[PDB]
Amino acid sequence: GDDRELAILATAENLLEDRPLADISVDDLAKGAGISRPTFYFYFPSKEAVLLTLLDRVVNQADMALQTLAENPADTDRENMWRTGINVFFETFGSHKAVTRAGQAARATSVEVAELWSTFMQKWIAYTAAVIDAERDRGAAPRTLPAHELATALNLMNERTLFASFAGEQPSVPEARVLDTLVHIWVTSIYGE
Amino acid sequence: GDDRELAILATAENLLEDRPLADISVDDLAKGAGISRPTFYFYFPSKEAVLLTLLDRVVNQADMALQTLAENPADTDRENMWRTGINVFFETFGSHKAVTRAGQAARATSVEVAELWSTFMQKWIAYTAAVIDAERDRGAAPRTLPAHELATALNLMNERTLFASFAGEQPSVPEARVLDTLVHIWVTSIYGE
Ligand SMILES: CC1CCN(C(=O)NC2CCCCCC2)CC1
Ligand SMILES: CC1CCN(C(=O)NC2CCCCCC2)CC1
Repeated sequence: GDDRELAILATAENLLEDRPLADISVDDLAKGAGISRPTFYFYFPSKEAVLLTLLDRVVNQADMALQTLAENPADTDRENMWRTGINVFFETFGSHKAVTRAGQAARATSVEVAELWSTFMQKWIAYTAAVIDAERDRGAAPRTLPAHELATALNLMNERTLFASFAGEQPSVPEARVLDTLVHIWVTSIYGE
Repeated sequence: GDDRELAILATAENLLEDRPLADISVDDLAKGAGISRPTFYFYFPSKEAVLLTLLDRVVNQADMALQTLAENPADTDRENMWRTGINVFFETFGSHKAVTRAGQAARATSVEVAELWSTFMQKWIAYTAAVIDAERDRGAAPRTLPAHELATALNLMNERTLFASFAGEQPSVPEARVLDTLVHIWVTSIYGE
């Protein structure tokens, strides 16, 4: 049942490594999952809905990992604290590059994908701003920019920079340098005056 | 001649304030420019080519303004130097929000738009890295990250942050706060250790 569903999702993620969603058919997804086309339509209204589900899965996986970290602080300095946090997104999305790539593109096209992305970005920015505020309250960070505005720009930076790196865009930061690059900018901008 | 061309471009930019390129027809562009459909096809192969030209115009306008600034340094501190530079992009793209919005979306869709964007981003990143290197050479900035990598991430930040603000995305930095926010992050990340 949800085995067929998981087979459909696994096929879609596998096929998206080779080509865009536009060049993948329902017949392609049905074939890979070992089901018929009408049986596919039982589980999903469209190939677009398959992608929405795959992205939902990835975004929630990142979110849950961040929640785990938030409840279980590593015992480090401020630089390492932010690095471990950014690393949740680097590893999670980085482990699902085809879904990430297809899901970012689908924002143009799909109100549900746009809203999914928007919902979680708002949550991650709010969490970021809450940590910056805590750092200021404890006297570890100076009161410079509005924390929510700073958080917004830094999150958008990470979105654009991580995804360009993963896609091998020209220009992009090399994937093996993107974590150090982002951590530098986060730490200097959050702690600097 | 190039009056009809300019009328076509002016119509397209006007129409793009109201709706996406998908909901604009060649017949729409011909009508607004006071020409027939075949006369349109004389000047442009497609509505897509009209957008490519409008974006080319905007991107070159920004580039030329930056070149002017590069030849004519304002006499200020380092914060103001970067602010004036970022402001070229804020004002130029900000004066053409519909073209910016449509042109960013067309990257998914159009190899020529993707390459145009890529070419100029590479140029602006190289210029950014050259200024950071000059600042380090003069002893004004510390030798932290690889300057080209730092430049890349900061440029990508500006791309994503400016365009989210202009489009009124959720989330976004308010347009009236985006310049201060970006300048802060640029200055702290370039001069901070
Ligand atoms: C404590 C924070 C939470 C937010 N962080 C992020 O990297 N968020 C971004 C990840 C890139 C992909 C899009 C989402 C924004 C840093 C750690
Ligand atoms: C001396 C630098 C040159 C580059 N700068 C930029 O803002 N570039 C970005 C502008 C946003 C739109 C996309 C292009 C990247 C800062 C000033």
